[PDB]
Parts: sequence; C-alpha cells; structure tokens
Amino acid sequence: NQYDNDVTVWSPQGRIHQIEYAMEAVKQGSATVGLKSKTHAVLVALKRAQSELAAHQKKILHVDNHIGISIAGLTADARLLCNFMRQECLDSRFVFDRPLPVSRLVSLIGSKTQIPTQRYGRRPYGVGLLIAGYDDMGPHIFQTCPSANYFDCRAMSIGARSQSARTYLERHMSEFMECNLNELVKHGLRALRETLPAEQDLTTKNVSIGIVGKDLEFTIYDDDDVSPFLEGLEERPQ
Amino acid sequence: MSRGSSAGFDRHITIFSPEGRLYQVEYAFKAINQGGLTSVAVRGKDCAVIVTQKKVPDKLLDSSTVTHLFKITENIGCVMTGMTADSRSQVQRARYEAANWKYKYGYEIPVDMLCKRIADISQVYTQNAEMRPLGCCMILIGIDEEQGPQVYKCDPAGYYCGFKATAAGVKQTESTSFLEKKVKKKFDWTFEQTVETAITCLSTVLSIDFKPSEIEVGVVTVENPKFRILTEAEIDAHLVALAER
Amino acid sequence: TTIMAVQFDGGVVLGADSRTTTGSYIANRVTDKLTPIHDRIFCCRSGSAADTQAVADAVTYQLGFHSIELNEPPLVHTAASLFKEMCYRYREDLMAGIIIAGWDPQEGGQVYSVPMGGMMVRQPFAIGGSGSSYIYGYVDATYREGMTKEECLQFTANALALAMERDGSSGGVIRLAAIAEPGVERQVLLGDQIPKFTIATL
Amino acid sequence: TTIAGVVYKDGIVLGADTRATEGMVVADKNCSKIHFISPNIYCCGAGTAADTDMTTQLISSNLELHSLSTGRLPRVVTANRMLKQMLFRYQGYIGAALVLGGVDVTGPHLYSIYPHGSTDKLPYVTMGSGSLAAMAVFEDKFRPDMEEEEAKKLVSEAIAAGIFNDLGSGSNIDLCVISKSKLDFLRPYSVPNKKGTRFGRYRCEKGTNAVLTEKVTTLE
Amino acid sequence: MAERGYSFSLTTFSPSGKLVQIEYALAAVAGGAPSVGIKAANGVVLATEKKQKSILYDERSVHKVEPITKHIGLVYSGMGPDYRVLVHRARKLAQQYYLVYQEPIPTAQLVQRVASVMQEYTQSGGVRPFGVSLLICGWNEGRPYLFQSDPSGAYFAWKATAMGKNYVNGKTFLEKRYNEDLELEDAIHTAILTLKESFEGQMTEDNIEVGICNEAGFRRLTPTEVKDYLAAI
Amino acid sequence: TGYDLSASTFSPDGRVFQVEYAMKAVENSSTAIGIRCKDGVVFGVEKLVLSKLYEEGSNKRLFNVDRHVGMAVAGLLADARSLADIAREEASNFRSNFGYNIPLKHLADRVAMYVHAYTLYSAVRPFGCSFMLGSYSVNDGAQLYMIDPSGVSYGYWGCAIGKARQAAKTEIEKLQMKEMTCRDVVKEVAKIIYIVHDEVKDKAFELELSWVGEITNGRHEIVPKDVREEAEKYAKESLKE
Amino acid sequence: MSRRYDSRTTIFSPEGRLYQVEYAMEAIGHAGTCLGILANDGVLLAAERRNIHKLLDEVFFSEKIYKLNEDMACSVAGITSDANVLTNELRLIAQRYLLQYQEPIPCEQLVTALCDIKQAYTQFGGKRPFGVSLLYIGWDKHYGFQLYQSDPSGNYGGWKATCIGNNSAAAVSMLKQDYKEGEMTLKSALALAIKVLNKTMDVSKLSAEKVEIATLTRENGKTVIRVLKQKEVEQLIKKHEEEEAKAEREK
Amino acid sequence: SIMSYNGGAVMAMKGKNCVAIAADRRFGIQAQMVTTDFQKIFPMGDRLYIGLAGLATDVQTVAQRLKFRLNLYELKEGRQIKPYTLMSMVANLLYEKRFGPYYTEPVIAGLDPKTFKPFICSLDLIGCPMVTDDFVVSGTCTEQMYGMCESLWEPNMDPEHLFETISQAMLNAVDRDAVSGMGVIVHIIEKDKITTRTLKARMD
Repeated sequence: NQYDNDVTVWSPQGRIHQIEYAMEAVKQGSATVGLKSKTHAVLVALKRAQSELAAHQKKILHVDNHIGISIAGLTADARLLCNFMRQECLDSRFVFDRPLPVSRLVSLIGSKTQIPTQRYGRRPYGVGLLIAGYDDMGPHIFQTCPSANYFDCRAMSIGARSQSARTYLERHMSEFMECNLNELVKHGLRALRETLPAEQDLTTKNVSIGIVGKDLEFTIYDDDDVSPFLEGLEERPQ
Repeated sequence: MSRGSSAGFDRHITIFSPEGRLYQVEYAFKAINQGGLTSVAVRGKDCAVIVTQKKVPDKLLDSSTVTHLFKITENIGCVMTGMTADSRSQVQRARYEAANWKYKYGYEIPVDMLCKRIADISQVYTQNAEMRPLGCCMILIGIDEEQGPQVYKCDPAGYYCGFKATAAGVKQTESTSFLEKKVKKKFDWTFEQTVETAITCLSTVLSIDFKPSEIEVGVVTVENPKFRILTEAEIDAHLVALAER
Repeated sequence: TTIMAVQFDGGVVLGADSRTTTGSYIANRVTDKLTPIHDRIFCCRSGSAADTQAVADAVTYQLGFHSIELNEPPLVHTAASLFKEMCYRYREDLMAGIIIAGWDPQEGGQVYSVPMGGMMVRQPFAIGGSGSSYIYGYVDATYREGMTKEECLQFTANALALAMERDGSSGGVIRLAAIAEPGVERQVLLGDQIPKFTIATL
Repeated sequence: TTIAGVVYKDGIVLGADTRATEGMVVADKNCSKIHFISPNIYCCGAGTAADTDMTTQLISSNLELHSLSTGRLPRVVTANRMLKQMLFRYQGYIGAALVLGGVDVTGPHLYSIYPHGSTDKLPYVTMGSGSLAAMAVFEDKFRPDMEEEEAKKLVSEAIAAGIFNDLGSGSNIDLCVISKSKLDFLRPYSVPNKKGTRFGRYRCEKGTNAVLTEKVTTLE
Repeated sequence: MAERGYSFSLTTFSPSGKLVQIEYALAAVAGGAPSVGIKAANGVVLATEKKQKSILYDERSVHKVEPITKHIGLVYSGMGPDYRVLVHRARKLAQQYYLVYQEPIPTAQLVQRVASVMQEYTQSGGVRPFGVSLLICGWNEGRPYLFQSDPSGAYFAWKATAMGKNYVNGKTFLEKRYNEDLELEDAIHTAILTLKESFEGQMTEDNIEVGICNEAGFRRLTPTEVKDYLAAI
Repeated sequence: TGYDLSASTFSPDGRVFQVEYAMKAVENSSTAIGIRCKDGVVFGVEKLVLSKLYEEGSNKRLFNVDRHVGMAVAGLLADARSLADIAREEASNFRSNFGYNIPLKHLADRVAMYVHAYTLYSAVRPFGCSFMLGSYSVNDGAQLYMIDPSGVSYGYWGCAIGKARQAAKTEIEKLQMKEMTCRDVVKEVAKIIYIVHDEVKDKAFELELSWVGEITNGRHEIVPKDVREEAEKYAKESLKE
Repeated sequence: MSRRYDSRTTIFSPEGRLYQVEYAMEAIGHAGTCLGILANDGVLLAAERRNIHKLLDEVFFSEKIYKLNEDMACSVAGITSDANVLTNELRLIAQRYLLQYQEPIPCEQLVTALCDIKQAYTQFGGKRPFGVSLLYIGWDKHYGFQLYQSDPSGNYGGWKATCIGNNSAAAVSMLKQDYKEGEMTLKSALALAIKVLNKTMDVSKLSAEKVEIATLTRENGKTVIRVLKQKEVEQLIKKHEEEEAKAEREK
Repeated sequence: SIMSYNGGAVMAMKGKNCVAIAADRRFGIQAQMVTTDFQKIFPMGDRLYIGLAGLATDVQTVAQRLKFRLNLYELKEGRQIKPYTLMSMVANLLYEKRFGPYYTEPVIAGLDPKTFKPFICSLDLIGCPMVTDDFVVSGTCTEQMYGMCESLWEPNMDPEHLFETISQAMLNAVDRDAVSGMGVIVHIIEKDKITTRTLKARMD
C-alpha cells in the first residue's frame, strides 16, 4: 500500500509501518533471555547455526567492563550500535574517569535510534538489544527496540518464540531476586529452553552466557565454560 | 487548457497546471478558512484598527493566551488568520525582520516594507516544491510619518497590498462588501467611527451581538503611534455605544 | 575617559565625561558616552570607541528582540549578561570596559561592571576608564549608604569633575542620567556648572 | 588631505582640497574628494584613496537599491550605519576616513567615520592631514545656525588653512552645499594657487628626436 | 525540518520535444492583465492596466511599472510576486554592473542577465519557471530600447508589442496603428488606445499605470499626467 | 487521492493530513492530565503496564526539562523523549545566553516552533506526541502550557491529552482549581485518572504523579511517596460508592 | 518526497536508450533550419530566421549566429535560452584557453569541451539536458577551415556540409547530391546554400529578411567573420532565381 | 622595493586630438639586464592602449587577465570598450586583490570610440584611478618624468609636437634612472592611424 514504504509517512490510523516491519526484523531472530538478581545480571543467548558445518553466530557482545549486550535482528545494525555504545563508554571513562551509568547509555541509544525514524530516506535500526549492566544502582536489564523505545525490566526475552520464555519468566520472576548466580543462570537457561523445538535441547554448542555482577566484570561463556551451568539441569518437564 | 484541467503532479506540488494555475496555493487559501475565524481591519484619518473574532469554547483554556493579535514592534501591530502554528511562525519571522531592519538601517521599518518582506518570503514557498506554503494571512497596521495610518495585507500567494479596509477569514467576502458600502459613502472617520465600523462589520457578517470577551481589538493612532490592545473595559464601552445606536 | 554609576533606592545615576582623544589630539570634545540600551537601561562605555559602539548596537538589537519576544520589560541583569557574553567571547579582539546601569520592576536600580576581559559583577557603585584611577580614594571616602537621587547626582558630578581635572584623557562636559521607574532624566553640566576645586598654591 | 564639514541652519556644507600626493610628490593636482552617495547625501574621503572610493561606491550602490525598494529618500543614518558596520567588520584594514553629510526628512546630519568603524555625530568635523588647521579655524569661528554664505566662507577658510599649513594638502577648494531644496557641487569653489608664469621657452622642435624604426598602421 | 530542496528538474522534455511547464507558464502570462510597450523615435512608453478588484484597495500602495535604474523601466504580465522577485534581481544585477564598470548598464545587457535568471529557473532543481513576461524599456546612447523577456528565458527586441489578455488583438491593433517617426506623446496615445481596446469598463487615471523612458531617464507617470492624456483621448 | 502522504502537500480542502495522522497517533496513547492551581501545577499520568516483566518507573512519561519546568507527554514515547531533549537544550541555552531561568511561555513557544518546523516538509515527519509543560515561580506564578503535533501552544487551567481526554476534561471542569492548593489537587488528579481508566480495555496501570509549586520551592519533582499513597487511597475510595 | 516526483532524466530505458536526449533531439528537429558549408577559401553558415514579424525591432548583430572568439563562430537550433547558456560557456572556454596558452583555441578542442559539458548533463545530476544542436565554423593553424556539429547528447562530428533543424534530412540529401568535395569556393558554396534553403523553406519564399548568412575567411593572416548585408542576400537570391529560370528555359 | 625589482617606466601624454604612450624596453632582474625588448604597452582596442610598470610577472599576468575580461566584454556587448570603462575594469581587477595586490601601476591612453576625445589615466597598485588632462607617469623614475613633463608639456599639441615632447621627456628621464632604459618605444594614437616608433637611446 501507499503508507508502508517510507518511515516519514504516517498511516491514517496513526501508525508508522516501516517501524513495525523493523520490529518484525527483531522478531525473526533467535531467542535470548535476560534476567537479574539483587547482585547479578545474566544474558543467555540461544545461538543458531546456518548449516551443520558452521559455527553458531555470536549473540553476546562486550560493551564495557560493566555492560554487555545480546542482539536479535540484523547483525550489522547490531554491530553499528555496539560500536556506538563502546565509544560512549570510552568517552565517559576518558572525561569523567567513571563507568557510564547503564540507564544513561540506554538513553543515548534511544536518542540515536529515534533520529532515522523521522528523516526521509532513512530506516530504523532493525535490531533489538538486551542490555545487562551493573553500576551504583545495582544490576540492570534493559530492552531496546527498533522503534527507539526502551524498557527497564526485571526479566525479558526477545527473538523467535520468545513468548514461552516470557511466560516462564512471568512465573518465576518472584524467585529471581533472591537467587544465587548458578540458580539465576539456570532460571535463564530454562526460560531459553522453553523457546526450543521439541527435538532440540540446550547444548554447549548452542548456548552462550554473559554475566555481570558486583565484583564480576562482564564475562562471556561460550562452549566449555557453559558446561558447569548446564550440569544440573532437570529434563524438560513436558 | 480545459477549465479545471490537471496534468502530472500539479495538484500535489507548486508546478503549473495546463491553465497556468498553482493549485497548492489555492489549497493554502482554503487552509486559511480552515481556522474558522474572521478579522477586519479599517483605516481612519488618524488611526488604524484591527478587530478579530475571539473564540474560547472551554473554560479550561486560559483566555489570556488565546490571541490572534500580536505586536511586531512598538509601533506595528498585526492580526493573523488561518492555521495557528503557521501564523505564529510568520509572526516570529516578522519580528525578526523588523528588528534586523532597525539594526541594519538605523530607523524603524515602514509597514509596507515589512509586508513586502513577508510576501517575498512566502513567494519563495510558492515557487519551491519541497515545502508547503503557510496556511495563514497577515494584516499589519502602523503609522507612517509621511502617509498616516497604514493597513497592509499579505497572503499565502506572496501577494500583498495596502488597503483602506480589508478582511480575512471565513466571512471575508461579506465583510468586504459591507466595507465597500461603508467606504463608498465616504465621511471623515474619527477613531471612534473607525472602531465602530470595524466592530459593526464583524457583528453584521457573523450575525451575532458581541460581548467584550468575544472580540479582540488593537489600534494605532497618530496621537499615540504605539500599538495597543484594548482591554475588555474599553471594548465594552465601545460595544455599549454601538448598541445604543 | 571617566565613567561612573551609583545605585540609589529607586534607581541609578550614570555619569561620564565627553572627551574622545586620538593620542594627545581631542577628536571629539562633546562625546556622548551614556548610551540607552533600552527604555530604562543605559551603558557607559570606555575603551575603543569602535568596539564599544559596535557592542552596544549589537546588545541593543538583541535586547530589543528579546523584549519583544517575551512581551516583558528587560531585566538589567539580562542586558549585563548579553554584554558579558559579547565581551568575554571576543576578549582578545575588543577593548571595552562597560558599566550597565538601569531600573527593573523586579530588582530596582542596578549597576553592573563588565571590565576588559568579560567578567561581570554587581556593585553598589562602579567607576571606569582611564580617569577612574584618580578618584578611587575619593569615592571610597565619600560614598555612603542611603543617598537620595540628588545626593547621588552630586556625588557623581564631584567625582567626575575631580577625575577630569587630573586625567588628560578626560574633560569637556559632564553628562548625567538619572534612571528610575518614571523615566530617564538627562542633563549636561558645562562651564561653571561643573564642580570646582581650587588649585593649591604657595 | 584636508576635508571639512559644517551644519548650518538650512543644511550641510562639505569642503575638500584637491591635491593627491604619492609619497612626497604631487601626483594629482585636481583630485575629487567629495563623493556622491545619494542625491541628498555626500561624503568627503581621506585615508587610503582606493579604500575610500570603493567603500563610497559600494554604499552608494546599496543605498540606491534601498531607495528603489522603499520608494523613499535615503536617510543619512542609514548610510552611517552601513558604513560603520562595513568598516568595523574589516577591523581597520579598509583605511577610509569619511565626512558624511546629508539632508533627509529629519533634517541636516553630519557624521565623521573612522576606519575602525567608530562614528561621531557633530555640527562640524575635519579629517585628513590638514584636519587640525581646519579644526582650529572651526573652533575659532564656528557659530550655530549660520547662513549659507557664512557657512561657505567658513568652510573655505578651514580648507585654506589646511592647504597653506599642511604639506599634504594644496591646489583648489571644492565645496558641496546640501539643503532640502538644492545641491550645489562647486568644483572648484576657489583657486588660491596657480602655476607660476613661465619666464622662458624650452627648446622643443620637430626633428629634435632621433628615430630608429617607424611603423604606421592606418585605421579604417 | 530539513532545508534541502529537490535536486531534480521539474521541467523536462515531453515525447514530442516540448517543455510543457514553460508552455503552462506562458498560459499563466496570457491570463494576466494587458501590458503594452511602444518604442517611439525619442522614447518608449510602457502602459499596463491595474484594475483593482475593489475600491478598498489602495491604488498607490503597489506599482506594476517599476524603475530598475535611472534609465531602465519594467512592466509585466502574469503573476505579481514572481514579478517582484525578478524586479529585485534586475535591480541587483544593474547595481553589480555599475559597480564593475562605473557606467549604467545598457538595456540589452540587463535584459540578457534577467533572461539568464529565468532560464536558470527553467532548468534548475526543485523549482517551477517564473510565470511572468517582462517588458523592459531603456534609453542608451541616444537611443530607445524595448525588449520582451519570456518565462523560458528567451528575449526579443520589439518596436511595439502587447502581453496578457487579448494580446493577439492588441498586436494586430499595434501593427495597424504603429509607424516609425512617431513621437513620445503620440506613442503614449497609441499605448492607451491599445489598452482601451481590451479594457472592460471605464478607464480612469487610477485604472492604468504608465511609465516613459526618454533621454531624461525612466519615470512613472503621475495619475494627473495620465488624466491629462486620457482627456486628450 | 494521494494528498495524505506528505506534510508539504495541502489537500484540496486546505488540510495537512499527515499532521492529522500524527494527532491520531496521540489520540491512541494513554491519558495524562495537568491541573494548574493557585500555587502550582500537578501532573498525573496513567502509565499502562504492558508487561509484568517491566520494572516500576519504566517508560516514564513525566520529565524534568528544567529545575523549574516539568513535562507530561502522550503519544510516541521516542518522539516525546527527543522533544524533552529539545526542551532541555532550549532551557540550558536560554540560561547560558540571558543568565536566568527561561520563562515557561518562552520555552513553550520555542519548542512549539521546533515542532511546527516538522509540519512543512516532505523530508521529515511530524512528531507523534503532544505534551504539557508545567512551571511555577514567585514572579510569574503557576503556568501550564500544552503543545500538540501541529505546533499549537496554548495556556490552560486544566488539560488532558490521550485516549480519554474528553471525559478527563469533563472531570476537570467540575473542579474549583483556581482557589485550590497543590495538596488537594494531587488527590483530585489521582481521582480523575482512576475514573478515566478502563479496567476491561486495559488491565493494569501505574499512576505517575509530579508537581511544581511553592510546596516544592519552585522545583518540579516527583510527588513524594506518602502523598502519592494517600492520593491513591482516596481515589480508590472514590471509585467505590 | 523526492522519489515520487523525480522525473529520472539521466537513466537508461529498457531498450538501452536515453529518453530525455531523444526528446531534446525532437525539439531540435522542430527549430529553425541552420546550414553549414565548407569551401576551399572559407566556410559559411546560413540560418533561417524564425523571429519574423513586422513589429520586431531590427536585430543588433544576428539572431542565430554568435561569434565565439577571434577565429570561430556558431549557429544554434533548439531552445534559445539554453543556446544562450551554451554560447556563454563556449566564450568562457575559448578565453580560458587563450589565457592559459596565449594562443587561440583550436576549433575541435572548443567543441569537445562544450560536448563534455553536455554529456555531463546526460549522465548525472538529475537535470534535464540542453535542447540545443550547434554548428561551429572556424579556422585554426592545425586543420585550416573547419565545420563541426554537436547534439544534445554530447556527440559531435566534423563535416564538409551539414544541416540541423527543420527539414534537415532533405537538406542533407541535397548536400549529398550537390556538394563537390575539394572544389567548392565561397561563391559556389553560397549558391549551394541559397538553393538548399530554397528547398528546405518550402512554405516561405526566400527573402533576405528570412535568412541570415555569415562567412568566415582569411585575409592577411587575420580571420574575418562577416554577416552578409540584406542587399547581398537579395543579390544571391536574385542570382539563384536567374539560374533556376535559365535551367528551366534550357529544359 | 618590490615594485623596483625589475625596473621600468611608462608615460602617457595628451595632445590636441591625439594621445601618446611611451615605455622603456629593458627587462632585468635587479642590476642585471636580461633582455632589451620586453613589452610593456598592450593594445586593448583600435585606439586604446595600456602600459604596465612594476613586477614583470605581474605586468604579464595583469595584461593577460585584462585581455581575458576585455574579450569577454566585447563579445557580450557588440562594441569596443571606452577608455573610461577600461579604467573602471582595470580598477575592479586590481581591487579584487586589495590584500594580495598585483605589483603593477597601469597607465591608460586612448581615444573615445565614436568621439575620438583623448583620454589618459593612471592607477595605483590597488586600483585607485587618477584621470588627468596633461600627462600621467608610472614606474621607477616618476620624479624625473614629472620634472620633464611639467617643464615641457603644453596644451593642444599637434601629434608631431606631442611625439617630440613625450620622446624628450622619456629619454632624459630614463637617462637619469639606473634600472630603466635600453630603448624607448612611443605610440602616437590619432583617429585615422597609429604610429609606432623606437627611439635612439643610450644602452648603458
């Protein structure tokens, strides 16, 4: 139709269709879950392999010693945004000699990604981000969207089939805050597993875990460092 | 070509129709009436008066902020008709142009010069395709030392002109015919007669008896060239004098 | 050049000499150094005539546009801030010492000094220019709190006369301006109207 | 250069000498230093002659545009404002020293304009290297509301003082009288100096000069 | 807000080889108020009709016959604000010429520069062509000049011509009335008669504007002079 | 027929349909109200909780744009956030240039003109948000302005924007807010917000409250937890009859 | 926005064609006839005058023939104001070369520079092309007398005899039949031009006020460019009429 | 100092219905002579000439740029430039470089086209024009030229007297200047013909 090609065209219903299509771009990606306790923020990303002979695509990126992200949607847009966030964190450490507070970084992201939603010939970023951070206010989980809106969350899941993960997180959100690190990671892993097909199970090949905490700088566990977190997982309840 | 002929994008951008018309400019003239208000300006022998319709439907609206009367300089006043935000942008541009003219040339801008400047700026919108013309009309009043009171009107087409009397808005055709009748039977217009003529024109074309809160009045006189907006007391005095006659 | 401004309860008094020199030549002996910035706001100017004239014109323009936009009489502090911004931004290119004095409904009578370099300070009274060095002791010994408009006018006239008698860069006539809520009253002291102080002989 | 101007009861009298020196040698014996700005505004110029000519030409052109646009007579204040803003933006690099005089709807006005962009509105002004002699004449003999003939005599006296006491001034006195009803461009107004009468006859005869080659091109 | 205009042409070639936008600008011109120019032996007369739509309009406020220099005059047929743009540009071009050469611009030179501006608007990005035709008169080297500049940017030198409404009939009338050796007074009479042919209603000294160019320069006729000429007719 | 695609195109009736579509975007957002009493301004927003996974205070629609000026928004939140950044920039630049706090009327005019600049061109899109600016000072009093996507700015005694603004305006009309103080206005604002909310259409919502006035020494701030809890209890009691 | 109102002037068509250039060529075909003929002792342009009206003031120098520098001249067909733009550009290019080398620009180099400008408008910028075809006549020390023709596409070529504008194809057929290479003189070339213009201007009879003729020759190491007077064209037309009458009498 | 780097002298003089313009012919760098036929007088029309003194590089540059602009002018307008218009064009060209000036001081001598009234003028290096009725000089020996011309010039000289006067002025002036001379070229412009002569001169 005539209203669904340009990001500068309002539809007669008060919507912008290009922004919703970028939202669909985020929904096409593989699932990822983020949750926080009193002291830790955990991202667990289900990685997807294009072929049987390919490595699983990286989903968790370093931003700074206290901030990491997991991505859904267009990977190159995610790399653009990650470079921007890294530059902001380095600017903060250069000027103020302090780590940039997470919510200020998320505000900068929202400001940067709102601009192309109003200018002709631009497009929205087609990437959704889960941002795990730790600062003076404790742990933080943030969700950023192609619409440039962002949410402070107790827990969140984005990507394909993320509604099941969101239901599980709804169920155990009351438990999350008093969990220790291993229990929190296991909650995230169960939520991520709820988005899997029946045949597929969580393995050290398709699971990536990012953790940040009070005394713990942001760390990524990919293949063999994931096994201690996978050990002890009960079989899928079905 | 044929009457009301169209070809290409002549109904969407400011390019010529086969008859040589600019449809977007005509649509902007209709945008003026979209506002739903009417204003009248009348030139006396020693004064110029602008009277605009003031409508405040709801009591939640702070009435003191609902004005179509603005002062551009100390001595130049204006009434705007049409789209409110376009009107306010044009008012800001006029204030800037006046201040800059004073700064560069060392004397206050004449009313005709300010009207011509605004008209040039809007002709630019009539000739460039990437922006729409403003949907507003500006009426300026002032006192020139050489020529007396001045009433000038500029429109979205970039056309401007000086007037003995003029009107803008929904009922401006009826207002113009009424003012034609009043100016044909020319008699010496004092300040009171000019104000009464403007108010009676608005009241007769809107077919309502007015109240001091329903209209807004601004004046410039030779005795006091400074532009001043009449308070509700002065307007009510004028309205009483008009009602008794 | 000697410029001076004094605050009293309901307004200010400004005063200046009228001498503009080029070296030892007096190029203008009746210079008007008291410049209206707005209806109740004046500036006294010292330093380069081109610089102060340009800056005063620019500030007049900005303050007038700002006052039209706000539909409010300008604050003396706002004019002083505009002068300060201009003088600080171009401190390497300008030689301008300004006194900004005037009346506000919100603040009353106000005197601000914007010396060379572009700092801004409010003072009970301010002096400036090359002649001002000779009257620092006099104004320190003479000024008292609670002077009326007439006392302020006499104080300013005496100080300016003393500076004009000592400073070769000052002279001519004394231009005074009293600014209050009712308006501005300007006067020129010339000839025998200028306060006289006998030269000590023998 | 000596240029001067006075305000008299009906208008402005501008005056100038007509000598232009290059270094310490007289280059131009009859230099026109009073410049048209508008039919009611004139300007005498001193300083860098090229700067003066170019600045006055530019302002005259801009004021002509302004008066065509407004359909009104130019004001002296407008010329003053344009000149001072242009000169200030150039920070004294354009070396034009101007005496700007005119009569507009507000009356007669006289300004001195300095190359750095400062102006003075005065009833009499002098400028140039002979400016102090002319100023001495003015301070000795100026009175307000002089008649036209009195003002012309006074300005010619001031220019003559510049001519006879400043090495950089000489030749003729040029006047420009401006009132609301007329403009008199008196050039020359006075000729106080003339070349001395020749007592002899230099040998200048046909055939005196030997020629190597010659070429005559006929024009159609 | 974004201040970037369009960079592509709005006037392009049709399959038959025509630029239709320029023809539509010409249609706008042909709908304009009649204008007449007549070049006499000792001057040029430009006469236009300005019949206001109401008595509320101040006739003296706006002018259609405009001076460009002391020796060049302008009149138009078409759209008035476009005319104001071109008048401002012509005055600036004449001033720049005077600044470079220190003599008044010859009429042909100014016509060429104005026509160049009009062509620019026929080709540049994001603009429509001007919707006016100009009649330009001037006096140079003891000689009168009359030119017409069209919205395409093409200009012609004329001995007598008409623009606007009923301009074909005006041209026929001119070519059956014009002769060489005509004086300026008789040319003024002929121009007023040409306006009268297409005029509707009574012609008064306020319904029309007349400018003349001779050795003394270009000037607009005051309504009293026009009234005298109308009485003579 | 293709007249509704750009803000640089007028419809034959003289309308700019892109601005009207942006206004429709505002009409679908949840309700925010502002009330100007004799000694301050109080803002109340009904913030819909779309997911229980969200934290409290996420996606807040009340902003501090200057020490003395608060902002209540409705519509596209990202547009509203960019406009809040614009308002902050305007206030800060005004303080830097003129040396005092920007008057609320001037800030409203500046931001409204910035908004209007996006209704003229095909190269940009009109903002899909409307908002209220609230301020208090001793010199200027209490002031409450509202700006819509077209760029129109008006002063108000009470204002509502969002999905249910007509019912909210009806509720506001029943108030004698000209003689009231901020303390009792906060209760009235909470009651109006609780009234206009639709529990069937929308499940859960937080009540965001803020105020500026002599109570806060002319500083816009979140209403303290005690007053907010008291106001919520009073509003819930008023719901029951 | 831009995209929906963009005419796309500088893009290929599915057949590999540039439509705006072809339509500009149609415009050229509409315009008045210009003819160029090269002889052994000079070169000439003969253009049909399309501004014919009794009320038109007499033209200053020529309606369609423009001197470009001391040694070159051109004639234009198509849009007139576009031709004004192009002739100003040509004069600027010639003077730039003269400033750089202190020698007059060779004719082909001037044509090539202008054709590069035309091609640039055909390839990028989104503007419409110039609707002008040009004939150039000139002399240089490299190739002597030269005649060139350039198109809105930016193509150019040198010719012995060529024609652009109205009825140019019939004129080219006449030239192919009648032009004699290596033996033309300015007199015979002028006669051929008069005959060609007689055929091409079939509707309107040849009169000296309907045509403009300019000749470029060499005298004493100078280049002389002259537009013929009305009486000279009248004499040429009279001579052509006599030739036709005698050829009829023989037949 | 910079203006004297190459030396050189140009002079123009007014006759009754004629003009004369003369220049020295030496091209040299400081004290060393390089050539003796350097052109300093350029024709800008049938009866209009400009002589340039100053830096030889700026002499050549200004002559070529003036020829550029004059050719464009005479193509746009189908007429020959008048001497006053040429003077204004030269002044505009020089003032365009107000702060980076060309180091030449032009002298213009000509007859009015269609009027044939003699015109002479000189300009300084930033383009301040000076029109006189008797003579103009430019170059490194202007004091000597002033002495000669002020002594010898007379009003209403016929072209032969004009030739003798300008010749004697130039010869005796450059005989007294170290870095000018090595020959003198004189142009006499009348309405019907132009006469070019080279004078017998000292070569030291």
